[PDB]
Amino acid sequence: FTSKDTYLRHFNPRDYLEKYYKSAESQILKHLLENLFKIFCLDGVKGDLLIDIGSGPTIYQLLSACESFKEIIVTDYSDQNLQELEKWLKKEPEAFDWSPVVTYVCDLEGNRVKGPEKEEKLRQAVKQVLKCDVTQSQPLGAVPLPLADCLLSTLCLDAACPDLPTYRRALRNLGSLLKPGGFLVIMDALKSSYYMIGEQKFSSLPLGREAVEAAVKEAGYTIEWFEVISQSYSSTMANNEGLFSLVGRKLS
Ligand SMILES: Nc1ncnc2c1ncn2[C@@H]1O[C@H](CSCC[C@H](N)C(=O)O)[C@@H](O)[C@H]1O
Ligand SMILES: C[n+]1cccc(C(N)=O)c1
Repeated sequence: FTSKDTYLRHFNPRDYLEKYYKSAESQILKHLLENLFKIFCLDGVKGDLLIDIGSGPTIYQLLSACESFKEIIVTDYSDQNLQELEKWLKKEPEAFDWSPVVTYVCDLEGNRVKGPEKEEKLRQAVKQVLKCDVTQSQPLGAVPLPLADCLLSTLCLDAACPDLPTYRRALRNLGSLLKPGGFLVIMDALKSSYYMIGEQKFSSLPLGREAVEAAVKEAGYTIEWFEVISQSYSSTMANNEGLFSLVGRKLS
């Protein structure tokens, strides 16, 4: 199973963005964006602080979220990935072009702003960029942070967790960052055992709906929403059966 080490040496953040975020990849990103819209815009989910866990080099998962949460902390294990994110934050020439994705979100949200203004609201929202390891009982390190109103994690936990016990423990580690009554939002692959960035292979925990749901409940959360798309990534990308999106509340 892919080690943390392999992420630092061999996960190329720009290639990942080229592979997935420029087909099945399109159809899945469309669906994830519509779920995020639903969760952050239509549903309750609101607050002062959202912490995004395993952000990678991506910002798509934060586009509707910056409308509901004053402040966003982005986090990942790989500093190389956070640096790729930071290129976008700082509006650098070589930064990835999220404009097609941003426009789609603006569309979903009733065209009340244009892309530029939406991007400026996300850049304004992101307050800290920090290191994170979900396998650590203190995932963000030795210094305390304020407790979050929401924890967001997209396509991270299956890749971070080599087995079911570690998966449960990661949910409890992350819970320590969340205030009681805080929301846990997870989107991840279903029954996937690997994914690809070009020729480089990464492991995935092949988890099913029942296993995900039982694990989230055991870790001390209620499930408010669980939704499945049974769309696999392209044949050279992953062997997932589909993707899930769950919303949970930490117990009070
Ligand atoms: N132990 C760990 N703790 C936190 N993040 C980890 C981790 N192991 C791997 N990761 C990170 O998990 C991410 C998976 S790629 C997911 C990126 C993004 N959230 C998206 O939705 O596309 C990578 O950025 C990788 O560095
Ligand atoms: C980061 N990522 C992207 C696509 C699929 C997977 C997976 N866990 O199968 C992970």
